[PDB]
Amino acid sequence: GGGSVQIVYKPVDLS
Amino acid sequence: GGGSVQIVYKPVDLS
Amino acid sequence: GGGSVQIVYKPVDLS
Amino acid sequence: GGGSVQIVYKPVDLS
Amino acid sequence: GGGSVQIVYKPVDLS
Amino acid sequence: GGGSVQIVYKPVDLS
Amino acid sequence: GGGSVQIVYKPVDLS
Amino acid sequence: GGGSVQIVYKPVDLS
Amino acid sequence: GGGSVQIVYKPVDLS
Amino acid sequence: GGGSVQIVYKPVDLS
Amino acid sequence: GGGSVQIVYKPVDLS
Amino acid sequence: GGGSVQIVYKPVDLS
Amino acid sequence: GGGSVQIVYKPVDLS
Amino acid sequence: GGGSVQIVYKPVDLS
Amino acid sequence: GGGSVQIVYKPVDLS
Amino acid sequence: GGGSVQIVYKPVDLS
Repeated sequence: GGGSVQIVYKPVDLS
Repeated sequence: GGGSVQIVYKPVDLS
Repeated sequence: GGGSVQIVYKPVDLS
Repeated sequence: GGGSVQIVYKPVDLS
Repeated sequence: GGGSVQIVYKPVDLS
Repeated sequence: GGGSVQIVYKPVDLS
Repeated sequence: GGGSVQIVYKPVDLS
Repeated sequence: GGGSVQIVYKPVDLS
Repeated sequence: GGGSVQIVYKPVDLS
Repeated sequence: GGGSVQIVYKPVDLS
Repeated sequence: GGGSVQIVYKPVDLS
Repeated sequence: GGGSVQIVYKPVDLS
Repeated sequence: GGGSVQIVYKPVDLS
Repeated sequence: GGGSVQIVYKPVDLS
Repeated sequence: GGGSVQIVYKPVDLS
Repeated sequence: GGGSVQIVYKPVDLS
């Protein structure tokens, strides 16, 4: 098994 | 198995 | 097997 | 097992 | 603008 | 604008 | 098990 | 601009 | 178990 | 501008 | 068990 | 500009 | 400029 | 236990 | 410029 | 200039 990449991406735009 | 990429992408737009 | 890409994409638009 | 990369990315834009 | 995800995925099988 | 996902996917099979 | 990299990344832009 | 994720993913399977 | 790298990265931009 | 994440991921599987 | 590296990185830009 | 994260990830599996 | 994080991650699994 | 490294890094840039 | 973090992480697993 | 942090991390697991 060649490993793992996990990404949680949650940009928030205000005003 | 050549590895793995997982992405959770949840942009939120407010006002 | 050449690995894997998994994406969950859930944009939310508010007000 | 080829290790693991985990990223939480939450940019915030204000005013 | 809720950001961007860009992915280049080029699996190679040899021999 | 709910962001953007862009993927370039080019698997190669040799020999 | 080849270890682990964990990143929490939260840039803040104000005014 | 809500930031950016860029990924280059090039798994190689040999012999 | 090949150890562990943990990073908290929170850059802040003012004025 | 909410920063940037760049990843180069190149697992190699041998014998 | 190969230990641990923990980093808290919080650069501040003013004026 | 909210900084930058760069990762080079190259797991190797042998025998 | 909000600084920089650079990581080179190369786990090696043998025998 | 292979020990521990902990780093708190907070550069502040003024004028 | 808010400084810099550079990490070279190379865990090795034997026998 | 906000300085620099450089880390070389090479844990070795045997028997």
